[PDB]
Amino acid sequence: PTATWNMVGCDQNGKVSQQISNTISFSSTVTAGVAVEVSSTIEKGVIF
Amino acid sequence: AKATVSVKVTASLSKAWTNSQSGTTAITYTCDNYDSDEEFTRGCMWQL
Repeated sequence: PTATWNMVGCDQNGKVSQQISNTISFSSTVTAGVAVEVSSTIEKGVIF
Repeated sequence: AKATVSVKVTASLSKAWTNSQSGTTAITYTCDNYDSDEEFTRGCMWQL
């Protein structure tokens, strides 16, 4: 006996099965925006 | 007394690139029989 094995699950009273999954995904977003700012200020302002 | 009025216009354009990868494992266990070897038709499932 050469090989070594890892245990993945034990069931003393029935079936054991596994599913192994791999996902690879690529995504890209393009954003276009536009803003209008209309500010104003009142400042008064003599001796000191 | 001083008074100002400002008008600003902004325009933006971005582009994002995402890529990802995941892996998942899923083990499933079913209760099929009791220790006595009769078929399981009710009872409880236990985890060590």
